[PDB]
Amino acid sequence: ASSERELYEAWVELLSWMREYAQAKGVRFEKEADFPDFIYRMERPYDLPTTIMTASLSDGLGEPFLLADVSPRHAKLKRIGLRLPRAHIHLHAHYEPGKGLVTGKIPLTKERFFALADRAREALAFA
Amino acid sequence: MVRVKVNDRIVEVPPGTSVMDAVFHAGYDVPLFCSEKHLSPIGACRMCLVRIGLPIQWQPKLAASCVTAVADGMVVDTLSDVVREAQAGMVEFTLLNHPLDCPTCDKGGACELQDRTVEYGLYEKYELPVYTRFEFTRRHVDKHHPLSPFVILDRERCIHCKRCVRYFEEVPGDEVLDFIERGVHTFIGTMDFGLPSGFSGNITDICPVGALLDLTARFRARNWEMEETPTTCALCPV
Amino acid sequence: TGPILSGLDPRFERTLYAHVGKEGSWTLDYYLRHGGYETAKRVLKEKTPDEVIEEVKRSGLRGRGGAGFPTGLKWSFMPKDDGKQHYLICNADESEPGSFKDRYILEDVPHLLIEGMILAGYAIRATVGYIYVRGEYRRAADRLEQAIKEARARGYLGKNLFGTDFSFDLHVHRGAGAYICGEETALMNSLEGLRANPRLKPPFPAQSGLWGKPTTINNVETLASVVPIMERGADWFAQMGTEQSKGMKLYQISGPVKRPGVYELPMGTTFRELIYEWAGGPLEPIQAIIPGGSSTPPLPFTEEVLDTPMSYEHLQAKGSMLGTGGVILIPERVSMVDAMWNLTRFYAHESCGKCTPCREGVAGFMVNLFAKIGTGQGEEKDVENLEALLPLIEGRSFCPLADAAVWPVKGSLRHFKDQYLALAREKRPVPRPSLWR
Amino acid sequence: FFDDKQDFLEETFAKYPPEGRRAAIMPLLRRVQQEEGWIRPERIEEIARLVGTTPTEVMGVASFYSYYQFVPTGKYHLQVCATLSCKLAGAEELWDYLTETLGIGPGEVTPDGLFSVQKVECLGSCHTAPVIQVNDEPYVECVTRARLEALLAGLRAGKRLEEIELPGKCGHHVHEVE
Ligand SMILES: Cc1cc2nc3c(=O)[nH]c(=O)nc-3n(C[C@H](O)[C@H](O)[C@H](O)COP(=O)(O)O)c2cc1C
Ligand code: SF4
Ligand code: SF4
Ligand code: SF4
Ligand code: FES
Ligand code: FES
Ligand SMILES: [Ca+2]
Ligand SMILES: [Ca+2]
Repeated sequence: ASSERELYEAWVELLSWMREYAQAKGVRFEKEADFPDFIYRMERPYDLPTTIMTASLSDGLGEPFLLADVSPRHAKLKRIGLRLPRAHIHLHAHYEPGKGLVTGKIPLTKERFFALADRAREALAFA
Repeated sequence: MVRVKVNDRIVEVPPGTSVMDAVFHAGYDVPLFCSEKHLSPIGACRMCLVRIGLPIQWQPKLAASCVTAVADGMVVDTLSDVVREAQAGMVEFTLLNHPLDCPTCDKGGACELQDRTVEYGLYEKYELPVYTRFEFTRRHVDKHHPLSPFVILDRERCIHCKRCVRYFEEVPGDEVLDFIERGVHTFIGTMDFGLPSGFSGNITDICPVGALLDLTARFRARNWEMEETPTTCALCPV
Repeated sequence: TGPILSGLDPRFERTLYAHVGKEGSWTLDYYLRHGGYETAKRVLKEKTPDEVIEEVKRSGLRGRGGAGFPTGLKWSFMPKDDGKQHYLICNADESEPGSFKDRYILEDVPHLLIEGMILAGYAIRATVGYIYVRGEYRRAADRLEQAIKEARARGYLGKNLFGTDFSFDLHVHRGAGAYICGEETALMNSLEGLRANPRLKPPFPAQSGLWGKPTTINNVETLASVVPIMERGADWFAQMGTEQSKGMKLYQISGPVKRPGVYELPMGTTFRELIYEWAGGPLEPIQAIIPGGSSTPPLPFTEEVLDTPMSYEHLQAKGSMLGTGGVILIPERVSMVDAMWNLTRFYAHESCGKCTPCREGVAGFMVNLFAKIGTGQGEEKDVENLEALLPLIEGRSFCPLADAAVWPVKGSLRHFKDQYLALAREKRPVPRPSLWR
Repeated sequence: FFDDKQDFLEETFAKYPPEGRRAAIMPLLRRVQQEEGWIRPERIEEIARLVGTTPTEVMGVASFYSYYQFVPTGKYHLQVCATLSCKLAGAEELWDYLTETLGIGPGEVTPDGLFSVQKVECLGSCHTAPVIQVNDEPYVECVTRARLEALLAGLRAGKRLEEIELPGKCGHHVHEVE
């Protein structure tokens, strides 16, 4: 729908939370990659909130412990995704009108996220 | 020595020979991703498929030419539509989750994935041709993350040949790399951080793609742009 | 009566699950009080190793691991007298959806298993065996260990069995949840301490398995069936079943039926008999039934199907195949797509990641299709592709897992293509009926 | 960690040959789990030296399997079956409810700190569906909506699982539904 537009808007947010947690707890944030459908977009138009598509909260050695990404504008079955590497944990966040950002039925709030990030940082960071 | 007919060419070839090396020796070709000079063949990626007859009686399922041995009086078809159609698909699968970096990717025009993609991929059936069938979200992970000061690893690119990990346990004997989770999620990782062995640099030269790359020469020139000068290293006696 | 055993016959004698569920059935004493290791004894003392093979090759026993390979023949490949250590392995990694027969044989009558492996051990010159049990089978694990200790004590295991110069011990290795560990060649790597990848079979397990030594691998039910075969002649075994499916099979049925669970039955009894006589018939209307394992192509709920003999032949030439004999019924109230949506997402999650065709094919492409088409986000085109992917995979992977993910889909299209085009053509997701009380 | 219980290493290393020490990797990992709720990088570094190989090799091996967790798990880690057979028994509705209620995603752990969740595969007791395995022990079989609130409320009151009264009757290797 135009819920697509709202998803990316939320993905911008999810990123702002990441950058916050990053500088907050003293651990590295890194843009992993930008949307190809932007880089190789030419005269073609683009009205998406960012270029950033894959991001990570990495540790001292650089090894990521949180991985977030949203699906490119031209793709199908769009979802914004969380992945705790090395620990077989994958979260697929969708978007519902009026309710908000959800992982199924449960909302994904700045609180809940920050929680997930910590659990991972504390148990999964190498340095 | 053994009598083996490739397509239309017949060739003598020692007893414990690879059907693959049979084909190449006859002067033919097949998509080659996981096998490697000096490393244990395993039929991993499944590119070097062929068809085999052995009496003519046609084997029911296609074979991994890289791990099937030659036998006396063996026909090896590497041109049948059935075969091309299969390689075509296998290539499609390999490209299915890849990251779209080429112009920016340091693997330049010296990349086994590109070449075979162009070489065998996109099957000609017999209207507007379709370059890509898979319209879903690609696999996104870690990227441009240096394992040591000399090797920079890009997990996203990796195609899961076993070349690097396999090399490590075999040539140097220093297991400092190996796949992590399973399924579509597996990836190359380590827990021995410096990449200890004094022979790590070779994985850069084996890696079919741009995952394992020489960081010492990151982003200098594209691979054709370089002026190659064959010579001898004289740092030590070997 | 007159001729051949094929179901609810009166001359049918329960063997394997005979004591299952009976109070205190695992005690070493409960096994001996019912004619315990007395069969193991006879065989070791009298019959030669080779002779016991021939009695099993003669019996017509086929791998109850779902495989279906002639187990007499299988042992016939083990090296003669070469002096290498030989290993026997029990594939108790029972983890193929809808299949739960091996669980209770471990949980309740382990000594039956032990006696079986003793025979089988002697049969192939294996001085040592391992049992790989899935790490979810807590009870079975606890029970096996116990029984192996009891038996180790009173001298049914180890040093020098029955005064006869053959020795045999068992060790139990718990897995940790990964369907793939059930592929014989994968099992060895998992247990051996490596990542659970299946191996290059050009160099076979029979001449190089566990740590390089000639090993053989049989399923719980197979090794347990060896006990009654050595007891009452191979001829007793053979008086049961079809022309190529000899013996008694532990069939298990699950899903919306009155009383699900395991039912010992003679190979060949009809689906109808199982679904109705023992299980007490469905509680819903049914549309299809997955005959063997999950890895078996579904069949429609027709009369001619219900009246089909559950055998390694009658199911064969009927499109499907008898896996672990673990039937699953599927109600019209749930979409056939929703069902495969699930099964494949299973194989997708359960893939090891060695093959392009499987790692990317099934776990990447395939599963996603179902998602699209099963949220009514699909078009007619999607179906056609899912259709096309199949033959690109089925043929060539490294291990049969991919085959297992494509068959039941392939099969589902063959009998329900319309059900797929429906949710597509009408942009309707799969139905979500209320299914639990 | 294993410096403590030397009698355990001794015994398990014994189950396998002198050359295949690697075999012990699985059972060692196993213990660290049932003891600490999850496996720490340190444990792997240890198990590595212990079993005679590299930390990398042991990592690869451990991250392969589903049971081992690598982030902290609650006291009671509910693993829910999701495979077909349990689906037709309501397995999804249960997972929706169990999650919706506890408010936890798979990665997370309940605020009170005693409940983690995780979907698993067919646990080989389809006839008694839907099925939940709790920690490393016996299946809480036939989780009806009612039965579930009972298994929940029971653990929530500290009651050791192996003796919680579960409303209703549920069979062994054959099961009657009414
Ligand atoms: C991919 C794959 C998965 C398997 N999973 C299981 C399993 O979970 N349980 C089982 O008993 N056998 C499983 N098997 C069957 C093994 O190959 C089997 O145990 C072996 O062939 C049995 O020997 P038998 O049939 O003579 O008893 C699986 C086989 C394959 C190829
Ligand atoms: S590894 Fe090769 S195909 Fe992939 S982006 Fe790099 S240059 Fe292109
Ligand atoms: S990093 Fe390269 S050499 Fe290693 S598995 Fe990936 S593609 Fe193969
Ligand atoms: S078919 Fe799948 S599970 Fe089997 S070896 Fe290949 S990738 Fe692994
Ligand atoms: S090269 Fe033979 S399959 Fe990879
Ligand atoms: S499907 Fe849940 S136990 Fe088999
Ligand atoms: Ca990094
Ligand atoms: Ca001691």
